[PDB]
Amino acid sequence: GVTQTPKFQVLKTGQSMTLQCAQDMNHNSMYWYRQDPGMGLRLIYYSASEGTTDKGEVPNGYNVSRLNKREFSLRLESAAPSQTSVYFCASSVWTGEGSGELFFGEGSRLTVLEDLKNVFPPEVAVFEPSEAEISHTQKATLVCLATGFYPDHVELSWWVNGKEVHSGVCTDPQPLKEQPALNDSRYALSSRLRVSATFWQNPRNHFRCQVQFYGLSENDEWTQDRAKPVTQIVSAEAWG
Amino acid sequence: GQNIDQPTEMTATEGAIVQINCTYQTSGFNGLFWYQQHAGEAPTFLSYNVLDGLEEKGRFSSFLSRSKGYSYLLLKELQMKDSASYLCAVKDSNYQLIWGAGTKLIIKPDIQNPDPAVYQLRSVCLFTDFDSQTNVSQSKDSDVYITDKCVLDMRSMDFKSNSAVAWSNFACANAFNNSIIPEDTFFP
Amino acid sequence: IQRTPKIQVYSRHPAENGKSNFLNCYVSGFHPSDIEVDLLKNGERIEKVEHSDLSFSKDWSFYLLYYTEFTPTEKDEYACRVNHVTLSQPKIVKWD
Amino acid sequence: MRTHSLRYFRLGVSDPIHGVPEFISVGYVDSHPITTYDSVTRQAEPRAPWMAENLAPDHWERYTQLLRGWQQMFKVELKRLQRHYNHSGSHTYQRMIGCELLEDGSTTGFLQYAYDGQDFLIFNKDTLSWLAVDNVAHTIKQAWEANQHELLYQKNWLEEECIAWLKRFLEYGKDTLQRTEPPLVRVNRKETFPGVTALFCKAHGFYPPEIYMTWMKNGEEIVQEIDYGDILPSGDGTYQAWASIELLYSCHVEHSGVHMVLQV
Ligand SMILES: Cc1nc2c(=O)[nH]c(=O)nc-2n(C[C@H](O)[C@H](O)[C@H](O)CO)c1O
Repeated sequence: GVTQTPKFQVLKTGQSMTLQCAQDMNHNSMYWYRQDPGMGLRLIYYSASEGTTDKGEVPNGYNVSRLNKREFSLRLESAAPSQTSVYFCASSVWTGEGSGELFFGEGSRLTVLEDLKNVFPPEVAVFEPSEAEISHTQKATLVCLATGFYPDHVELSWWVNGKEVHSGVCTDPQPLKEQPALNDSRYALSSRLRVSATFWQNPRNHFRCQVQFYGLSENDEWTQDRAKPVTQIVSAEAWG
Repeated sequence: GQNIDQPTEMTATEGAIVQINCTYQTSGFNGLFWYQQHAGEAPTFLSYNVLDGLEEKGRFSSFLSRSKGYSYLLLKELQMKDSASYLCAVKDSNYQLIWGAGTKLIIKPDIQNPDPAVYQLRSVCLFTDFDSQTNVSQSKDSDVYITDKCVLDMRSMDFKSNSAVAWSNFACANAFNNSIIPEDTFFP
Repeated sequence: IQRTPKIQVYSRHPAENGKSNFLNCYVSGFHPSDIEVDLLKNGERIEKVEHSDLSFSKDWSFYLLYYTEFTPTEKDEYACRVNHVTLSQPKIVKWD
Repeated sequence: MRTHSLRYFRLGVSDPIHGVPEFISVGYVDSHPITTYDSVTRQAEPRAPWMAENLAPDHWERYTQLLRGWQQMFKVELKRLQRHYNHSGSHTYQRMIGCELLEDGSTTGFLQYAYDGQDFLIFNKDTLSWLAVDNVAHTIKQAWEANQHELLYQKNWLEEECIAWLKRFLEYGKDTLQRTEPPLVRVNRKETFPGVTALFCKAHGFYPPEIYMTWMKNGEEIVQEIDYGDILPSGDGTYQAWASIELLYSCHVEHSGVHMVLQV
């Protein structure tokens, strides 16, 4: 019952940002958390009830507004690279109550960069099953690679004959770094789809690997010779 | 409150039991919470404990020892879907939540018939059908990319399999030379 | 149910004329909370008057203490003047 | 240590007259005010110098925020109550939470509610239930008893959290709270209404306010009519009380482990 927007955002250093959060649960308390790898959730700001707000553990670089009982927005005044994180909004019925749990929003993946020149969409490629594997196991594994993207803002999904399949699918939870020693290293993501040999052997079966990329928006100054690395769907396909 | 400790990572086998411990050192105690956080998703409430005892919500059980300053989240009849992070939080004297760094839980599937092998796809190399004991090591080479092991489920055939991909701009027989692989690993 | 205030007017120490003391007015047992208290010297209100904040009893009623520094004399007459919703007019309670 | 207690009260007033706050919350350790908050200031403040000196600004900032939310909660519960009773105008809502540390080391905890200065709901932390005075109170109880984790939280707070706070405040306010000012006691004799003699036993300058005063006849209890004066604050941290009788006679006073007899 908590709705937070946007799910993804790319920002340039010094840019302002407002994160939205609404709950239709009649909750009085609202919170803004940030999740960073290797540590527990850190509270930026909280709002115990309508008409009041206070600083949490990490308020520097932010400000909040409790617009009403339903909404609590988070603002980044002058975005800084250290503000690149996963943000969570949450609500609870009250504070000063021990038992009342937190209800979280879906999260906002924020990337802050000095320039937008390193933002790249992925190059998607499908790899057909080995003839050796079809003989050895009577099963066919399709591998999908998404490489060279930046930032790490992707969603991989498999579609067989226009319908989205989940069975026989394994996508890496985290992408790997193509240039491990570089600070602005691009990413690679892999996925596997395993079907029956017969299924793959049927040439009426169409297999598509789809990668949703979250990049730049409509209002972003782009001057480079390469096309604007906007939010886009990049796919690869193969037939039976 | 000052500190909450819980292990970084835990691995157990599918169908078995795992106990995730949580120790807290706080100024006051008004309850301990457990949250489940699936990779890329939001945390969801699992349980609350404020007095001593053990509460059971199906395969999930939560225990609190207010004297030993500890709790545990117990998971029974482990399923692959239980692969997630488990966050532990304590409400101090002033009702402020103190969060643990989280525990990532990794479930090893039950491999009924292991068939270790490395195949070439059209490029990419796939290490598949190995036992859940086998560990995949990431490469040391510059333009060589190896992924962590992944578990897929063929629901319609009640089949589970382990797999790791390798690719570069590279020999398929040299692909997983940095990892200790089975002697029975098929190379066509 | 409205409870009318109990008004007690007494000195801090056993009184003696010509010796500095404190005149107390303890207003308790009242409900609801709104009350007005004034100390009087020969009918007129005393300006330099100290008091406690509204206080709470376990029986859900309220109490307060008003006091002022004074030097008692045979001639001077002191009282406490209190008003509360249970009273038509303010009640003047004399110090004895 | 003697018996000590920590209490927190809340007062909610609907439709208040000018100069009356909509919400008040005061904390007490025994007879001493320790914290205050009202809907006018909207700030949690100390009311004892030893509270100000030992609790860092973060404590006041935190409780200011909780009290702002408790203020909101109380305004809404009072509206629901009035709606249940079909009441209009100005009504009051009060809460009292607290605990006691007895001399023998045992403890008590209480949490109760009042509507218009009358008993409404009383928590029983030993059966984890609410005792309701009427059908309106019974409706509220039914909702409050549905949340089993809240009941458990309340019990834990009353038994552990409250005692721990009180033990902290007893140490902070040690020089006030744990001190003893023995009473000054005198027996006054006077011929009142012709043929009637009145015996007055007066005590003053004592701290803590807990005193035992009784009149005895020839060593045993006086099965006559004793009048008792209230334990009144003298305004300097000390207290006064009295006991009177009519006409071998002796006033008995007990204060902080010292027994006093005043023979006539
Ligand atoms: C420090 C503190 N202050 C207050 C307060 O000023 N007013 C109040 O009503 N309660 C206070 N509490 C006690 C407690 O945390 C609170 O009453 C919860 O609502 C009951 O568990 C407190 O612990």
